[PDB]
Amino acid sequence: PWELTILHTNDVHSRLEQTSEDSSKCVDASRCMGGVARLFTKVQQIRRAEPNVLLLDAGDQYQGTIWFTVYKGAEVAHFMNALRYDAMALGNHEFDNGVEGLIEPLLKEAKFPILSANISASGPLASQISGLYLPYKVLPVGDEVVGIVGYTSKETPFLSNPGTNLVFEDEITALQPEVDKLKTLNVNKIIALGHSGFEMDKLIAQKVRGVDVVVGGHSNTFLYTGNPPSKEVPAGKYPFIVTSDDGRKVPVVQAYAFGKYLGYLKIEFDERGNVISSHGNPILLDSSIPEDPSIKADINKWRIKLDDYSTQELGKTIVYLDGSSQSCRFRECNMGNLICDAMINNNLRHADEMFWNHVSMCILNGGGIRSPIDERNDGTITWENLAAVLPFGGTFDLVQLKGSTLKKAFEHSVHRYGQSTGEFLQVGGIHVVYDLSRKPGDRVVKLDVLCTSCRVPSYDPLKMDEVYKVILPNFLANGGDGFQMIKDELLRHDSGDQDINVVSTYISKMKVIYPAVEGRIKFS
Amino acid sequence: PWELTILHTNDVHSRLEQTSEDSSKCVDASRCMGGVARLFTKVQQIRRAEPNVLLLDAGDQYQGTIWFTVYKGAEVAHFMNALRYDAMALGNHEFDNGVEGLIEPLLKEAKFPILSANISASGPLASQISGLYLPYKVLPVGDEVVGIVGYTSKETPFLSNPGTNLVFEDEITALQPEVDKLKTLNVNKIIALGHSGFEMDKLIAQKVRGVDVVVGGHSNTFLYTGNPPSKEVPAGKYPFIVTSDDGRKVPVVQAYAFGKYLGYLKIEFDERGNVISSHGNPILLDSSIPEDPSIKADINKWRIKLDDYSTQELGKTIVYLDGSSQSCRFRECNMGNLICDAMINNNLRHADEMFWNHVSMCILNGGGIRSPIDERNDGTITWENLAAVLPFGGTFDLVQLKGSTLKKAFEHSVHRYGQSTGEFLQVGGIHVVYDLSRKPGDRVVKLDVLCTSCRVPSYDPLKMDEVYKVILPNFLANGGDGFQMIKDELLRHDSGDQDINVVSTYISKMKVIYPAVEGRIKFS
Ligand SMILES: Nc1ccn([C@H]2C[C@H](O)[C@@H](COP(=O)(O)O)O2)c(=O)n1
Ligand SMILES: Nc1ccn([C@H]2C[C@H](O)[C@@H](COP(=O)(O)O)O2)c(=O)n1
Ligand SMILES: [Ca+2]
Ligand SMILES: [Ca+2]
Ligand SMILES: [Zn+2]
Ligand SMILES: [Zn+2]
Ligand SMILES: [Zn+2]
Ligand SMILES: [Zn+2]
Repeated sequence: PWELTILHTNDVHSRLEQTSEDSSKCVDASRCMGGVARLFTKVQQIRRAEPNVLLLDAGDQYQGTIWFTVYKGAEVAHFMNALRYDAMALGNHEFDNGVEGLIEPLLKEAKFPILSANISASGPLASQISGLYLPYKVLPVGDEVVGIVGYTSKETPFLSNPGTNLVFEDEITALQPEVDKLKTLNVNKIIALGHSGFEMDKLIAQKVRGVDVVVGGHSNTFLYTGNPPSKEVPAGKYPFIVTSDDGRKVPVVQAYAFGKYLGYLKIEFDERGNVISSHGNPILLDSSIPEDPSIKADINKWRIKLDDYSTQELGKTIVYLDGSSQSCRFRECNMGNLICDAMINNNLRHADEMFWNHVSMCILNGGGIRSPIDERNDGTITWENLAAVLPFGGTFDLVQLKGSTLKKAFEHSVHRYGQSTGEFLQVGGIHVVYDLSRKPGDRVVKLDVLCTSCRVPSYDPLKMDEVYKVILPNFLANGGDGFQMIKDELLRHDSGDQDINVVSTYISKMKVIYPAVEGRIKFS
Repeated sequence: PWELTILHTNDVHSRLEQTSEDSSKCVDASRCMGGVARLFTKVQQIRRAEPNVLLLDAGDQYQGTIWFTVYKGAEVAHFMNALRYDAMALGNHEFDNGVEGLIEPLLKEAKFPILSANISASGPLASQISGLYLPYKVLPVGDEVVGIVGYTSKETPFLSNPGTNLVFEDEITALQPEVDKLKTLNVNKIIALGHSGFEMDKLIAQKVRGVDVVVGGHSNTFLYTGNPPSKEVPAGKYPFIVTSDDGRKVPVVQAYAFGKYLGYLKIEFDERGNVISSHGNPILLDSSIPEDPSIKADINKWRIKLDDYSTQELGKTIVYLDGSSQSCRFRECNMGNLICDAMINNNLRHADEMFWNHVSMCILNGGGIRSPIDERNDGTITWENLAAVLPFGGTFDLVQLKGSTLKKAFEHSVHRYGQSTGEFLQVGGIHVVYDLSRKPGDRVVKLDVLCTSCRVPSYDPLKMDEVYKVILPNFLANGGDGFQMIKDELLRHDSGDQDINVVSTYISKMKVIYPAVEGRIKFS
């Protein structure tokens, strides 16, 4: 029996440095986790001990911290090269800076094959990108070979910025011919590595004949066999076993997100590339594992430009930006307005005759706003100032909510109004009126929202059964601040850019900002 | 007796081409007027016939049409050089593009002296600008000499962009020492040429001993002796005679604006530079005077880059920009909102602890809006598209209005509502509610306006006695659309940038716009 050890990461999302336990800035070293230096240590230990090792990444290295802001994927090529990744599948966020922002920093600099079988190019882009990513790669491992076939979420054109000369085909339709092609090269050991989410990964396991193992991403899925080592709650066993339509047992794995774990799966194969068995579990990269000193020092050197950048002027405010709790927890505050205006301004997508913009509405819990910004420093705003206001390392995500759900959110906003609790909502694209003299749960007396299906944006009454796209913090999408109805009733949830990045981009675009308190929220 | 003929222009405001009768785009050639080609013809005729001629400009060549937008004052140097101006005084608008935007295009390229006695520099600017403008110049004319001393409105730092290293001193205080200095050079014939307005010009005539003639600007003053040749109504005789405190008769002249007239004054001087008499009148530059073919052809060559520029993308809209009369004459329309947002965004001036911005409020008569803009041309907006919306060649000006006046304007807005008349107001920085069921004159039921003296902008009720700064079309400032109360009751009026330029600058800044109908105007 020939044994393969698959080490794998997915949705690292620019967590090049070690993080806190919930994947934000590392504050208390003794409780910090992940980062590429620690991952280096663990990979190097395993590669010392085990004969046949592949280190794979299932996409979404791009986007998530100031690393990506400053280095735009050059940090991904550099550190992935240093860790000697064996292959990577493209994810949705690898198109965030467009095709050009993928070809250069990543495709041209990676020292390992980057894979996707279901993306095809045309127009002049076809010539520019030809051969710079591949449907599959056959890799020598020990004395054997392993084929790896890649795939990328077919939703990518709605989520990111691939442009109009890339077509994203159905994953299963695209993969089958490639796997058939591998069979014809006498490749009998096949990994599907790709970035479409656990539910798609299971379908690939079931339906794509010849696939031996699926290594996936995109859904931040945590799989574990046994007691969970940290706070993530498993979505299922590791590996998750799919019974394929050809009656094989196909293991499916993922390793959460943010570089906190190193996926580790051992597969025993017989002479004909059939899986005898497979077992393993993600490894929690906690502080018991030392950060490799060399990679740490290189990280520290790369961090000099980030620190520099963090204190430069992004743009100016001519107004005090009132992020005080005494305002933002009690009434409309102009810092809430700025953040929402920035959320809506980020990622505009228009379709003639269809929508002026795909999203028009924003909500933001006042407790998420953690500082004002003073305008009397020559009006300068820096990334560091924005980090005081938004210090949690979160994202601004897009969800789809029924009107009824959002009406419940706005009742929750004021259900125990007056105690300075964090749940009071700042808004954009929404005009709400409350009457606090009404019973809790019945205080929203007017709730109008900006149309999307219109050529001229205007405000209409919220409709209980209609589904609205809303940008809001990942904190709220996950039901924080007691917004359980959002978590439980949302119909879709896509993760977006890092919170600070969204606001900094808007400020840099606008050059000079002056958000006002203008009657988005009123009390009768 | 030695006779001097002073030809003079002021406040030409970028009217390099011939104009209509009210100084807008020339449509019907047979009724077009001014422009530098026609002015060339007239100046050349007078210089053939009269021995001792100076051609002077009293400032504000900068700003007013796409000429200045594209060529940024290089068109001023070029054409003023071609006409062989003898001297020019700096006006307020010559600082519109900052000190750098004056030094280069104009100061370094003019082939005539540029004058101002009351502007002084310090810091590193003092070294950069030293000698590039002068307090005075002594010019040979025939066998004699004439001293010309310049001055510039002391209000310039509030009106334009001179920066903090220029100090603008009181005009009379500054001029006296210079005129004293000219006396000590045996210069007995002295013209004060400068840019502070007719009322200041009269005070200079009265108070600055040794000044023989004042040639002024800034107030667009039309002076005429006899029947007016066109539609401008004279503010007084030409020349206007001031009796100086030394008991001389000092003629004061101006020649309206926009290059429509050539000021022409003849002064007879005795042996000791005393004015025996003076007489003349501005010459209407109507179509009876041919445009000089050579200057016309040069104008036509310069116009190629303007036409090119006029069809380039300034930026994009993702919304239909509803400038239809059926909207903008009846209710809030998003094109009205865009224009007002652009008016407020233009010329931000902040003072810590004093005001977030000097102005927060805009009104715009719906009849001034003359086209929508369709977003389905790839969202592109061009200068040509903006010229369909704003075709009158007007400016967006700043006035100071009491609350009572503005409440009267808003009653006028709806006094005969429902007939699609042009006076209905689009707004910015104002939340108005009307109740059309009330009697005319009593229909405004709520009128809230954005504070200026505040660090966080918010809306407060309008106060009848308080004075508000409002940006609005020069059309309205002059009482158009029956807004007689604005003309009659305003406390101050400063003329700003060309209407199209203001909107194009904003669109270029924003890159992608999406103005909404959002409840700035409501009906109860
Ligand atoms: N990642 C996080 C963590 C906390 N919060 C918010 C929830 C509460 O509104 C506030 C913390 O409550 P308090 O400031 O009252 O301790 O922070 C947030 O928005 N995002
Ligand atoms: N320089 C000008 C000339 C006209 N108008 C406005 C006044 C009226 O609102 C409209 C002309 O009225 P109508 O379109 O009903 O003829 O144009 C303007 O705003 N500026
Ligand atoms: Ca196999
Ligand atoms: Ca004299
Ligand atoms: Zn991801
Ligand atoms: Zn993803
Ligand atoms: Zn002027
Ligand atoms: Zn002026």
